[PDB]
Amino acid sequence: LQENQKILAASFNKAMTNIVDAFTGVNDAITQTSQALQTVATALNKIQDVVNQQGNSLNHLTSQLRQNFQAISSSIQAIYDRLDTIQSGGRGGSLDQINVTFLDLEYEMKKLEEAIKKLEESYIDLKELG
Amino acid sequence: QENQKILAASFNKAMTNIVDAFTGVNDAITQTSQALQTVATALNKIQDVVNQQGNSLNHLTSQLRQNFQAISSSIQAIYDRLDTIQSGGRGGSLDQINVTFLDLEYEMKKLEEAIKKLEESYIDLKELG
Amino acid sequence: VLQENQKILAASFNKAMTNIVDAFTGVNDAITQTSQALQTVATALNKIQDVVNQQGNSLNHLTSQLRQNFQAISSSIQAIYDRLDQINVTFLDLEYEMKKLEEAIKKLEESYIDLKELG
Ligand SMILES: [Cl-]
Ligand SMILES: [Cl-]
Repeated sequence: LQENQKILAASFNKAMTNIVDAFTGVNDAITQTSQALQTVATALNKIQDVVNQQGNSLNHLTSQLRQNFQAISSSIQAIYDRLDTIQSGGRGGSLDQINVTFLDLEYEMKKLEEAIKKLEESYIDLKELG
Repeated sequence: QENQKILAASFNKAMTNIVDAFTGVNDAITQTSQALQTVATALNKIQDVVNQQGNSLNHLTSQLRQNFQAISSSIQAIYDRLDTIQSGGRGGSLDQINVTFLDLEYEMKKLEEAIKKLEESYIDLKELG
Repeated sequence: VLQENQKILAASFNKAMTNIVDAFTGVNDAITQTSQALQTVATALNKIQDVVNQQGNSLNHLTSQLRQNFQAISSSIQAIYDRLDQINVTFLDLEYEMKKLEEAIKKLEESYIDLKELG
């Protein structure tokens, strides 16, 4: 019976070493998942920056265009007034609003940072275990 | 008998710690899943804004083309009235702009499938302890 | 008495081992699916960059044509009268992020539990 107890003790100790190895892997997975998610966060911030920049450029361009056409139309009409013509000199002078939208990922970036933090609180305490 | 009770004690201690470690795993699965779902929403919003901006751009160029045509016609009519060899027909056109759109439908489907399978992987803590 | 307790201990150990290998099997599936999810996000980010940079190019090409049309129109008007801003398009470059993301995915896939060693 003494032998049998030595065997069970041998099994238990071998199993623990493997279980510690397994949980070490798990900690590596958590670390790498966290890193990956942090990289995705960065990419998302960079996307918003460029997308919002492009929206601002579009808005500013449209504003300038509207002024250009207004000035041009004013000039053309004044020329027409001088020429005594029945033809219309008041076309091409205006620009409709084009509905430029913007990206705000504030809520999403915040939740993503939050999950990253809580993920990093999931690490197994291996020293306690093994 | 003495050796047995120390062994049973080791086993119970190990089980407590193992169940605790798997609890950490389940939390990690939950937070990974939450993170991916949040990324999914961000991707959807990015697509909406990118496609809106492509529509705004097409809509702008469309109006611009009409404005340049009307302006060019007026200038040509003035040149015709003035009896001039100088060209009144320049600045009247816009070349095609080539606006493209984003379609993440396939990616969104695969991401959802991966999130659902992730959430099938929880450890049954009650079975274990 | 003593043998009876020893059988219960062996039984407890085997049952726990069975449950532990099943649990780590789940862990491996979680690793697989997290990896898949991240590769899918990666593809999405590449497609976003493509469409964003194309739209930036279109905007530049447009602005270029516009400056020329306005110069021509301005010349025409001035000639009739005689007879009588920089748009900063930025571009998205995720190359560093894509490289780090790929590194994390590869290393995550190096964390699989060896179920055979455990079992
Ligand atoms: Cl994970
Ligand atoms: Cl055990």
